[PDB]
Amino acid sequence: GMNNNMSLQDAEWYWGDISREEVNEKLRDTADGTFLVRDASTKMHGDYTLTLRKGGNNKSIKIFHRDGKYGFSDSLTFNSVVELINHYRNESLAQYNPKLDVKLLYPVSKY
Amino acid sequence: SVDYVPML
Repeated sequence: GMNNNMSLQDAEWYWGDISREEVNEKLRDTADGTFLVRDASTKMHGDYTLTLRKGGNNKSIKIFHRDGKYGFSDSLTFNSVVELINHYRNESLAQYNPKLDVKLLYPVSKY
Repeated sequence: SVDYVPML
């Protein structure tokens, strides 16, 4: 989703065709750290926001195609907004800054 | 709060 290559906002499960009531139908009663790719509309139409819900603080999360930069950056240089986030999905995102306190459970891939 | 919070 920027030049002809396609992997960050649209990676493996990263779809964005799920809105407010249809995301809630398989979400916030069970959800304690499940991360899944939600359609927005606010600054016109926002197709690639990501949404994880923790049952308590239920709170969405922005992507962006390849803009974040996390890894050993000399010969192969790193540019990924998920690589900074995935380090703290390995443990607890409240030790980052966002008050979620969650590990990776399971993505809702194509509903 | 189930809509939109743009974190990155």
